[PDB]
Amino acid sequence: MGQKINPHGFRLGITTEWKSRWYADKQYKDYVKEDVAIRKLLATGLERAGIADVEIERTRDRVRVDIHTARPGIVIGRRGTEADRIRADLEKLTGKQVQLNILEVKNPESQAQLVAQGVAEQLSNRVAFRRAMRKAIQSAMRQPNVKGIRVQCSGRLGGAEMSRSEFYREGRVPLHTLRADIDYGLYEAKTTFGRIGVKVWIYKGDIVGG
Amino acid sequence: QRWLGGMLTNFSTVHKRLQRLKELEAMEQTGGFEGRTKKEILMLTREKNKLERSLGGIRDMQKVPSAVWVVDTNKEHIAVGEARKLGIPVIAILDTNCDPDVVDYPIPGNDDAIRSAALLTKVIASAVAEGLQAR
Amino acid sequence: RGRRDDRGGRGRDGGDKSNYIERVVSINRVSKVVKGGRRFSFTALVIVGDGKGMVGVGYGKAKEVPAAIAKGVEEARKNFFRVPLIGSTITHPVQGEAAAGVVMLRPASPGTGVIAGGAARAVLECAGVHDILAKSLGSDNAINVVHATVAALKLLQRPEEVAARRGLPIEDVAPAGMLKARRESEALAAAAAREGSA
RNA sequence: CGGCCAACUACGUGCCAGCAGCCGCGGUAAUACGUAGGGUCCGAGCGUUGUCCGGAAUUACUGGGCGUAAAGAGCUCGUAGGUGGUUUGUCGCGUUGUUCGUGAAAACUCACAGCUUAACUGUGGGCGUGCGGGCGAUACGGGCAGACUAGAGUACUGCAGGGGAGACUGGAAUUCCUGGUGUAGCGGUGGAAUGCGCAGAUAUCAGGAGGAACACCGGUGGCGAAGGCGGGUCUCUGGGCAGUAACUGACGCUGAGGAGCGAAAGCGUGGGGAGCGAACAGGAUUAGAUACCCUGGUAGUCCACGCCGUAAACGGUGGGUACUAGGUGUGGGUUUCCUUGGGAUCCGUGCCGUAGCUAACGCAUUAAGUACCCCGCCUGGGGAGUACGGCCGCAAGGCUAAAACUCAAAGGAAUUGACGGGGGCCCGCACAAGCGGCGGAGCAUGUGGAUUAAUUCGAUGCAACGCGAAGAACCUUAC
RNA sequence: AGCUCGUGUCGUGAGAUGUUGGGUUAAGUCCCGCAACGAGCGCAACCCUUGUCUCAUGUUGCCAGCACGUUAUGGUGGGGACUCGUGAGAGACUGCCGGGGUCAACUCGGAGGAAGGUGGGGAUGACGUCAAGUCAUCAUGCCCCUUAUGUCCAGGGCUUCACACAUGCUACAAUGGCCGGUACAAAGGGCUGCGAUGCCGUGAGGUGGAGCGAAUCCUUUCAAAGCCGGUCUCAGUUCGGAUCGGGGUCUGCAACUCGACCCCGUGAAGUCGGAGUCGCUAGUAAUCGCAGAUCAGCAACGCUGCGGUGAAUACGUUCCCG
Repeated sequence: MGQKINPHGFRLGITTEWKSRWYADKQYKDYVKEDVAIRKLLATGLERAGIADVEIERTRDRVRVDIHTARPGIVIGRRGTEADRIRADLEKLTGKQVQLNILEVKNPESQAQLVAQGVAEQLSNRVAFRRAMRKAIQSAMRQPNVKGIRVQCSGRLGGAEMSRSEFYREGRVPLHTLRADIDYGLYEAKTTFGRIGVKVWIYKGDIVGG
Repeated sequence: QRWLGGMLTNFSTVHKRLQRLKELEAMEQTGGFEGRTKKEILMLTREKNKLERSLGGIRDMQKVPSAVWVVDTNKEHIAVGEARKLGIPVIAILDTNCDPDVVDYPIPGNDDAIRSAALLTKVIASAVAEGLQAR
Repeated sequence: RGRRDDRGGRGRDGGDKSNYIERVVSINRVSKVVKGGRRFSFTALVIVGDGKGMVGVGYGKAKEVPAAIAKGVEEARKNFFRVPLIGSTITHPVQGEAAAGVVMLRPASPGTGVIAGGAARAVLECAGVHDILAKSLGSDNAINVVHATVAALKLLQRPEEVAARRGLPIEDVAPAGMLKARRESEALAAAAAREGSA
């Protein structure tokens, strides 16, 4: 319908960096398999925690798993108790040893993935969806410094039978411009009536910064 | 040059064009011309060209005025209806084909002659300067 | 208009002066056919006013319901309208017409209550009246009966204004019962006002 | 315990069983069906059905309407009726003031008393909106008796006009006829064919007959009450307008029923019959034309004498009257000024435009504006301007005019779209200009269908069918 | 090439206006007007590749000027000159001149230049449509199975066939077939992989392992159509290869149902294809090979790419289609 390519996959050569970074000849399928099982292992407890980014640098078979989140304090509970448990399970599930770096984003309302987190987690919690969309926005535009704001919510909105898509915005979100620095995040709400897939586009600025 | 529809009743939008015109002239005293692409420089030459050639008085206004002086109530009908709508009194020149009920404090006369019209402009401009002297 | 009860840890709800009385009369989704389907928008007929007897009439167009209500609030805010009274009644029987809206607004003795249909009941409950007797003849609508009621309140005038138009010393303009009601209403204005000063 | 309309959740059946006052709820996640919890509203009751008033300004006296929504008789003349300019007098019938009589009791309303309270009952007022008698008033309506000239009508001087009827006559054109000249086609169409020709057509020239219609002037123009009216001339006759004010002195307006006029088609009797032409043939088109298009063609169209009475008889706007900014055309006529030009005026007919009005479009001194007088007419859509009955008619038919029943609408104006074998302007291998193919042959793949124990499952206009498969011997793999 | 919104105005209202008008554009591109003034998502631009040069640049790549090879060639000492490889940079902007333009946008010609006017091609799909597709990629609400609708294995099927459609490939021959000699690519692929010289076969291939995780080694120094030569003489043929028989090789536990390839024979339909219909406007069409992914093997004539040789025509919007 809207045949819109994932813009983090449309600027992954130009502005947005890769999330996983190594070099691999004849070891690549194994590094893919470990990358997948690591991201499944970091889905659940960190999606409780407020995860945004999961980068995996990979040096000579050590591993370096780095996570950008919005609360160091739920990811790091008691020191080593909440960190070294998921870290140690990453050390056992992989056949390797894990150096887990955990870091905070300076503004959670600035990331499109975390905006999709807070919106969809509100939308599972029986709030008004137009009220939710408005809440995430306006406040986000000011927060740090955003130029774009696109929030599309499809699915059983309000528990209705029809799957109505909604489309709210503010400012400038140019997708066809490649010097855009757009963050994109889709996260899917889980109501009892079903799943409300939320897409958030956030246009930070014109800046190439090449 | 041309009466833009909605200057008085809509001041909150046409004031933004003025601050953009200030940022344009303040980036003309800056001197950034060669560092940008010349299509954008000629485009800002069109923005300063049209926006300065068509907007000269509200550059000094800022302040949603208390009185409006109108030449030719017939042709500039938009200014007289907008000026009536806010409650601002209307001072005008009225030929034989102008409705005097829309103008509170008229000065009747021909507007087609530059001597007569321009002389009445001298009347009320000297009147405003006479207001400025004792203030 | 749902999910309004909320507590926010944000900057401000911006509650401030002019706590006026605001009534939303009707909302009908307004559709528009375009190429490939229908575009639903929303109209909210907003009545605002204070209990003195100043009335607004606003008409909100937006594709969200509280957005249309807020735009009707700002539009009636832009356009107020003074209604003359006697005590908390109306002066004299009028009929207003807004092109099909007929409304008869007749005064009554106090204590009777605002008897009117829901649009006229909205415009009169926001206003400074408590005891009048109206009826909405024709047009069976909300917009035309609100706008017809406001035209009916434009056909109102003071007893004093009438005396002034005719250059006659009051007494000589009213009859006497209505002058006595002026004495009663200004007397209770004096009692509640001087209880307001202390 | 959807919405109105105070009051919601689960289970059970999933276009069934049922619900419902209307809108409408039931197609395996119903707050609308059935049961449960729970809530709401009433309470010795609470729901249903029926009948009436209300809401219904929806028969509108108070208190509605008629350009297009239902609704202005086709148009006039006029009987009863309704309505009436200016002014003096008189009567006191309408109107009004006041007093008397009466409007039984009960009820109703106000106060009070009585029953433990209340309903209930009683006492005393008011109500009894009216009617009759006496006395008073005279502005307004009316009656009578008068007076007036602005409305109305008449006389006089002009003026414009397809107003009407009768009579006589004019030319161009079409058709036929006789006679020339003269040959093989003419006619007709989107393209053709029936058709007329080769026996002398069409073509052209001369003459003759006969009928009808009036080119140009001639149009947003004139006249008529409306239909309607244009070759000319003559005869008879109708209305209008202006000017003077000579006369009469309110004689005005409207008009239920009523009489008269009333396009076209049609009807009767008698004429006439060129062109056009229903019906009626043939031809063509087409699936099929009982149609459009073609060739022929009778009633009719024409005149005389009568019928009939209908129309989008339309300005979709009844008639009269007074008033309410203007601007510009054109038709008829009077006058002041420049000296034909403008001014002013009375009557007419158009275009634009304020105020005001209207649902909107629009109207807007030629009102759909502001008011008065009289008439017609409307009361949801169908059923139906139909039946029954009567009246008129030679007939066709017209006029007058229902009910059962049924529907939850049928309508008016404007808005956004889509659409058009509507208009304009544009583009694309869209056509044209080319080149190479597919459709026929053999095979390779995929699908339909039929098979099968199984032929796993999906994808069927463009946008499914060398597609999910970037690899079916076993594995894959679902059968 | 459009789709909207904010604020103002217009309207009782749905709504309008803006976004219509005059001109211009590949384009709501852009100017000039106009009760509108602005913004936003699109269009353009930013990015990749192709076209020219400059600077940097020397092995595994080039070889001019040098030296040495003799057999076989940059083969080897050597060299930055030419390529080429990949980094940075310049360069196309109606910038420069002539004419139309309302002295505005823009359009017709000229110069310079490798390139001229979005140079060529990509990547890039606005608001929405179609209850389009997919509960079999995955995730999933609800309903169903739980002694089977789970799961394990052998065998079979997904390949059946009187048919009908659809996309392709090989053809119907002389611009051709067959034999001999000979010249020129681009890109790619490679670990329990790619596998050379040599030897055994007619040939699939066998034996063997040089050498390479690869600008080096291997895919031969890479092609085929091309060119030179000979033969065939218009024919159901020296065209055409379907089919069928015999004989093999390789992969795999296993080629029966059901693999590909080679050898010998066999030698059918088919003589340019009715109604119709499809693709394509320049390195395009047409034709010629090459590589890749999937993969032990292959139904590959498929798909994705790479290069070779290379045309015709466009008068122009009447007609069909959007």
